Parts: sequence; C-alpha cells; structure tokens
Amino acid sequence: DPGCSELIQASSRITTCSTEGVNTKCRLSGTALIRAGSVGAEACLMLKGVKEDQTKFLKIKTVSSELSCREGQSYWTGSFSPKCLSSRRCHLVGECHVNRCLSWRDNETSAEFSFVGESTTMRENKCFEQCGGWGCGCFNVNPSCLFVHTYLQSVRKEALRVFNCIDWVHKLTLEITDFDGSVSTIDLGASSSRFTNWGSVSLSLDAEGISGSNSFSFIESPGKGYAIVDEPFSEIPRQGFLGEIRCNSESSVLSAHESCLRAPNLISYKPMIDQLECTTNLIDPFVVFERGSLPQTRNDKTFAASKGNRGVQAFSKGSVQADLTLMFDNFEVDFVGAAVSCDAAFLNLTGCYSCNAGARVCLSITSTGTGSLSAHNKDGSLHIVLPSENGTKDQCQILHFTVPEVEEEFMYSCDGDERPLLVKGTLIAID
Amino acid sequence: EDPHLRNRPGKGHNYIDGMTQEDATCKPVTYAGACSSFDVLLEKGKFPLFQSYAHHRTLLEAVHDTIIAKADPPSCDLQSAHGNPCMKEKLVMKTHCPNDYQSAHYLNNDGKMASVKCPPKYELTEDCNFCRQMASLKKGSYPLQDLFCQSSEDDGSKLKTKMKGVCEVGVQALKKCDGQLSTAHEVVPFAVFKNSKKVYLDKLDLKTEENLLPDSFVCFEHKGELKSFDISQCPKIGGHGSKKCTGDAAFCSAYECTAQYANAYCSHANGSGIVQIQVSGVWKKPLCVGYERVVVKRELS
Amino acid sequence: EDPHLRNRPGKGHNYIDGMTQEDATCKPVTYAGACSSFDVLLEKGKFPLFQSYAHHRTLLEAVHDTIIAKADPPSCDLQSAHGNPCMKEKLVMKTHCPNDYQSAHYLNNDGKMASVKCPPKYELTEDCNFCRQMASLKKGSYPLQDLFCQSSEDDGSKLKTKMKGVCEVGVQALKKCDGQLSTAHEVVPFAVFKNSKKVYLDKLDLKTEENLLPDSFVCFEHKGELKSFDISQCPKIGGHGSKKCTGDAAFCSAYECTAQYANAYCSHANGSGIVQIQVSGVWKKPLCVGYERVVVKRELS
Repeated sequence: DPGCSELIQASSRITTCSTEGVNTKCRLSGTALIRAGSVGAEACLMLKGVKEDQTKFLKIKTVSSELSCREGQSYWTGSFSPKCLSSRRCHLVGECHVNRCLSWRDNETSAEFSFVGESTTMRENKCFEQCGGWGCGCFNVNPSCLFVHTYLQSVRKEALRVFNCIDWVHKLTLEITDFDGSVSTIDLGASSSRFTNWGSVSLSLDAEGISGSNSFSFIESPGKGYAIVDEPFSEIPRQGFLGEIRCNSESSVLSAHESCLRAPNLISYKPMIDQLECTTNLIDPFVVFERGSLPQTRNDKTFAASKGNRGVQAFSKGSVQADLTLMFDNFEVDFVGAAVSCDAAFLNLTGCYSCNAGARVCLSITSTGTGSLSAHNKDGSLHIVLPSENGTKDQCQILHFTVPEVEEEFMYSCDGDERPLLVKGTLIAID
Repeated sequence: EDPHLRNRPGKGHNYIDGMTQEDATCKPVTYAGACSSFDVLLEKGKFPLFQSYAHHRTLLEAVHDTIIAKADPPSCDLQSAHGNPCMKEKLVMKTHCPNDYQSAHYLNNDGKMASVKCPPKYELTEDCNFCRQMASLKKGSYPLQDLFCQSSEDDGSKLKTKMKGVCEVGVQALKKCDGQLSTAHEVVPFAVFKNSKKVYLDKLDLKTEENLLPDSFVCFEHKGELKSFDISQCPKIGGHGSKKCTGDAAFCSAYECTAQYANAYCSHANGSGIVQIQVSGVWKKPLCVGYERVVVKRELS
Repeated sequence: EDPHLRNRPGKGHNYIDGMTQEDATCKPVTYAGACSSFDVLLEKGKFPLFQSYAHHRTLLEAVHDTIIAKADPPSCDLQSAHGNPCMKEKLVMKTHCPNDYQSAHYLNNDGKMASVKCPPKYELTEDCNFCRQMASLKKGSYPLQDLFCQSSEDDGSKLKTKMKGVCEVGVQALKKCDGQLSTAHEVVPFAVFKNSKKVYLDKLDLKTEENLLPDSFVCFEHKGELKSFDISQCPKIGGHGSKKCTGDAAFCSAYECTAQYANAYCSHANGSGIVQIQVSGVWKKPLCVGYERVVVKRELS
C-alpha cells in the first residue's frame, strides 16, 4: 500500500539545475538522510528545480520487518549406502600375502579391483585375511588374502545443507520506485548497502537484534521447509553424532564425489571366507528434520523461512525504528510536464493517528489520459502520489496525522493547475 | 605384447562368420602370427581382466567349443539405417577402440554370439558403433567385451538382471521410469549362465578356488603343436600313469617330474581355476563374467 | 581446453567491403587458413573477452549473416579530401595499432560496419590515427574493439545511453556539464540491439544459457586427421536436411545418424549458446555488445 510517511526536501547544495531543449532538468549528487517508516509506510523524495510545478517523486515502499541471519560455516550431508566388493586370492598368487593385506594402504588401488577405471567417488581399499587349505579354496598352507573395495554412494534422491548463523541481521525489505516509473525491490540490513540504476542506498541506525545464535544449527531443504536443531555447530566429524560425513556441494553428495569428508573406521565389515556385508550405522538427519520442522516457537519470536530469496529469517513483534541514507552519483532527473488534467473526488477516510498503521484515504481520480496525480497541502507537509489513467478509478494511500479531527485542505494538480480539495474523517487512538 | 600368454586351450579359434578373410594367423591361435583379434587383448592398461585370467577361454573360443550358441544373424550387416537386430544392442554400449578396424563381436541379450560386419572397403568409427569410408585396415575382429569363457554345465535360466533402482541398463529392459532419469555412462559387471540373459550385478563377490582339483591347474603339450592337455592323465607319487608331465614346485608337490620323459608341461599360475559368483543370494557357477561401460539409467526425479 | 579456437559457425566470412585483399583464403575460415583480420583476436594478451568467448561469433560474421546493416562507405579513405566521417570517432579513441597493418575496423555510432584503409604503401602510426611510410604488409585489417554478436532478434530501438557522472562519452552528447570537466581514457562498454544505436553501459553483467541447443555441436569431417565441416546441415529425429552427419552418442541422441552415408563425426561441446545481457532490469539477447577505448568526460562537483 502506498503512502509516504516522512517528507524531506532536496537541498540546493546537492542539486544542479539546467535547461536542455526547453526542459528544466535537475542533477542530484549528494546524500539525503531520512527516517524509515514502519510496516506500510514509505519515504518519498520530491525534486524541486527553479519553479514550483516541477516535482519528481521518489517512492520507497517498505514491505515488512525481517531478521535475516548471517551464514558462516556450512556443509552438505545426507544418507548413503555402502557397496563393497570382495575378491579372495591364494597365497603367493599375485598380491596374496599374509603381511601385505594387514598393512594395506587405503589410498592405493590394487590390480585386482582396477577393472572399472577412473571414478571420482569416495572409495576405500581395505585388506582382510582368511584361512588356507583345500577346505575353503586354497592350495598353500599359508593364509590367503581378502581384498575389499568399498565405495559410498547416495541412496536417497535428496540432500540437506547443515549450516549455522553467527548474528541476526535486521533486514529491511524495501521497494524503491525510480523517477521514470521503474520499480525495484531491494533489501537493507543493519548497515549493508546495495546498488541501483540511480546510485546506492544503505541504512544509518538499527536498534533491533537477537543474540544467542552460535548454539543453533539450521538445515536447508530443496523447497521443503527449513529446520532448527538445539545443539552447537559440529566442526569435528566423529561416530555417534549428527554430522559424521560432510562435503562441499550438492552435486558432491547426490553424485558421491571424492571432494568430501567422512569418519574413519566407520564402515563395518563381516568377513566370512568369501561373503561380505557392508552395513553402516549412518545417522539419518531426516528424523531431526521431522521432529524440528519450522515453524518452532522459541522464547517469544517466530522462526520460519523467507519469501522471494532463499534464506532463513525470524519474525519479531517489536517496533521498527531505522533511518535511510540516499546516495546520488550525478543522476539526471528530467520532467516533460506530467500529462493532461483530471478531476478528483473524496470518498472516505479511516485508520488511526500517531500510530504505525496510519489513516487510509479514499480518492476517486477521473481523467482522460495516463498520468500521475500530485497533490499537496498548504504548509508543504503532505503530498498525495496516485496513478491516473483514462476512466473513473478509486485509489488511495496511507496517511499519518496527529489529530483525530483531520480538517486539512489539499491542492491537487493533474498537470500544473491546482484545485481546492477538503478532506475529513474521524480516527481512533493507536500506537 | 606378452607372447607367453598367447597359449589358448581347446581349439583356439577367433573368427567371425561371413567375413573369413582373417584366419591364417588366428586359426588356431599360437605364439606366432599377426592377428588383431588377439593382440589387442594383451595390451597393458586396456583389458586387465584378460591379463589376470589368461588360461581360460574367450567368446568365439567358447562358441567353437559348444558352450555359447550363435545369434541370428551372427554378423550384423551395417549397410542400412536401423532395421538390423545389431543396432539397439550397440547404440547402448560405449566401448573405446582405435581406428583401422572392420569387424567386432560382443555379447547380446539372449546370451548368444552377436557381431557386426563391414564389407570392403569400409571401416569403423572411433567408437565402433557406426562405419565410414577412407592406411591399411585390420582384417581381424576387435573384441568389444572383456569377458572370459569356461567349460561348465550349471543350470540357471530363470535368473535375470536384478539391480537396485535402475531403469534401463545395457540391453536389459527392466522397469519404466516416468520421472527424470539419471543418464550416465558407468561400468557395471555382467554375468551370463546356460541359456539365460545378461544379468548385471552391483555388489559382486569373486571366488577363486585353486587347490587339488583337476580344473585348478593348466597344462599344455611341450617338451622337457600347442593344444590342451588334461592333468588327471598324469602319473602319481610312486605309481604309474598314462602320460607323463613335468612342472615346477607346485606341480611337483602333488605329482612327479620326469623332465625328459614328460610329453606336456603343467604349471600353477594366476589365470586358471574354478570360479564362482554370487547370484540370487546363492553361489552359482557362471559362464562369462566381464566388465562393460554401458548407459546406466538410474532414478532421480 | 577449447578445441575449437578457429571453428566459425554459420558462414565464416571475415572481410570488410571495399578493402578486400585476403578474401580468396578466409572464405571460409578453417583451421589451416591464414587471415590477419582474425588471428589478432586469438592473440593471448590483448582481448580477453574474445578469449573467453572463443566459441562465439563476432561482428563481421554478423554483417555477412544479413542481420545488421553496414556503413556507407564501409571503407573510409584517409587520403581523399576534407570531410572524413571516420575521424570524430577514431581520434577520440586510445588504441595501440602495431606495425605491418594499414586497415582498422570498428563499430560506428549508428551500429554499422565502419572501417578505414590506407592505399599502399602507407602504414598506420603507433596509435592507428595518422599514417607514415614504413616490414611486411598484412592484407587484412586490425580490430579496434572487443565486441561479439549472435543471432539476436530482440528489438531495442527505444533505448538510449543512461550513464551517470559522464557528460559526453565517445561521440554521443548526453548532457551538458558546466562544472569541472575531467578528461580521462577508460573502458566503457556498449550495447547495440536490432536496428539501434551505440547504447553505452556502466556495469556489464553477462549470463550463459546453454540447455540443449543446436548450435552447441561440432561435426568433424572424416579425413585420414582433422577437418572443419558445417554443423547446420544435420537433420532432426526422422526429419530432413541438407547433407548427412553423425556422431558418437550425445550427437546421435538428438539428430539422425546415417552410418556409412555420413561423412562427418559429430561430438558434444559448448560455447556457442545463448548469451544474455543485463539492461533495463530485463534480460535480453544483445546483438552488438562489447567495450570501447574512447575518452571519458566526467563532471566533477
């Protein structure tokens, strides 16, 4: 919903006016500070040149208050399924020895299991021993060797990214509208700065934050809701704990790439002459994802996901007190003369005064051409910016007042000529 | 190549029907001769399974020894667009082979012997799937599969491919996948039985039984022609036998060594012996187990 | 890797009208060809943009593809009379043209192929603006810009250079600055769409979109070796086309392989995909996007 709350004026020290082709244009190259509104309020910026009928609004719509989290350490994990292969060889046959299978290197591939080829997969090479004699398939009295080649592969068609948050950044999801009519949706948190087509914007004051996030780990799911775990971050993988096999990307887990980590001595083996049963006790994070699925009520806030951009946020029921810093890098602002004229009519007025909700004004714009209605009061403290087109449409914005008996006269102009207009309506006390 | 591993028991024939222009050096297969149907099997870094198991038989050698039957047609005439049976069985396989080739044989779906044929003067591409026009060509048949053949009569016709979450792999048509499948080229071993189909196995367990069994050793006619010679006809310790035989410490530890009176030469090297494999949860004796790189279609979404 | 540093999709003509002296060889541009108008772009340490987009078209090929207009005259003469249109844009540039060259091509304000030339025997100076009497003599031209084009059809005639701080860049007079004017030579990108002007940019943000495109395939012509071949002639699945062409498996999975009837070996590559551009907050397909080396006139506060 539209409605510029705070109203400021462009200073003459940062405004350069000129004339090109009988068109008075202005150039902004400075810094203008303004206080950010609450949920629904805005912070318009009107440009003034050498006359009074030339006005270019800079509407900045505020969606709502959000508390983004700063992601630090992160790792991918998921379920897997071991697939080991066995191949017993006789003693003194190729590489079948009693002293070689015991001290076998895990990062070395023997000539027995070298029949597949190149494969980037988290694989290992064990070395077990069996008995000899003709009772199990052997010719020499010395014990034989049982080479085991086990590789890990993903059994489930999905992965989860377990990460944490070091600080909760109060992100302000804004919606800056350019002078020509281009609408851009950006976001500002704590003291971050973004870049647009007219310069840059950042914050100035941020008095809102949630402490105590290092002892909480989050889990990202491919569009199936996030989760929260009540334990500190896991940096050392070990057995008997959630987080023993990690990696670095989703493709490294779904396709099982050798660029991940795993706990040593985790894959259990059952040597039975020539049999093999690769059974692992992998900790499945799906149970934790089910028992700790968002939303989860903690203390007095609400933790959920985020809209538009992928990320974790936090809902807060507090006040919104922040400022805005508008930077300008020699931006050209032109004005052709708006459009045609148009008639306006009052409808209704409801809402509140001296509160964050505001008062909703009802106006009926009736014109014949596509334009924008620019109204103003007497002392230059209120303005109405509503779109206009051919036909009779009902528009309105959010206004703020300090008196329940609003009796202020407005001066609306569709193309330069102003007309008197009086509004009225009672309000209720709210903060 | 290694000339010591050129000994092939049995008849040792490696030639395809229809195109019998290469049989002067490959019928039989001896230590001499220049045939591309066998010299490529001894290359280092290409087919290590044949180097590890060199005392057994191959595909064509098993066909000429009444083990593996012939397909229909045995030689896929690659002179038209599709139509021939040797088409979809080759488009699904991904085997690397050099140029200057003509014929190539592999294992089909029914466990028989299927191959292709290129009439003069044509050759094959860089993969062997199609052909093209064009130094001198090799009249031999490049083996596309890396399997070993053995003499056995183990029953097993009601056993097919039973993998874990695989749509279509190789030439087998398992279950359909309505969602997005994971098309990738992987190496999955196979195993053929007696009058069965191509059975793929994900978790393979190789068994090597090398002991006092007659099929655990290898022997050939040699002084103190080159064909096969059975070991049960050798003499015993302190007794009398039909035909004498000599060897090393492994052969002399159980039998005797006559040297000048021996008409053959036995040895105990890595490449012979009764070999089993796991299938359907039990142990069975296969007939041709190898490694191939085909298109493995796994589930995803 | 990039094994297609000299492959040119489509036509492949690279010569400026009016100054044609090496067209008898660079039509088309193959791996064994010799053309000084294209080998400069492949030099390591000059134009890194074309080094990254090695598998992409340029500007001259876009002129020969009948998708963009050409300047009149396309070859400006530096030794004619007073009133040369190819001077107000060349004198404001800052380039380093080496010796053994007498021609230079670039893009004008109207978005047309505008180039200059010098009759023998006169070579350019150290910057390529003037000329003097000077080892060899290349029969081509020298690229002055670092741009690239494609088969774009998006309209962009309703756009204009919207830059901040800069008062007048190149030959386009944006706004009039009355304060302190800074004269410096920097790199300012530009964007030319279908039937548009030279719209300069501030922060170029490209985007690659390659998801199964017909232009992402190269067919190696059969030669016994390597030889270029046109890939825009392979039919679809059971469709029709010009000539015949086949490939391995990835190339035959989308097209039709005619076995021995084809005379080209296709493969799978990338680089010639759909290139996007960031302008007006909406991703579009650019037609003449690159970088400039003109003077930058900024207004100080």
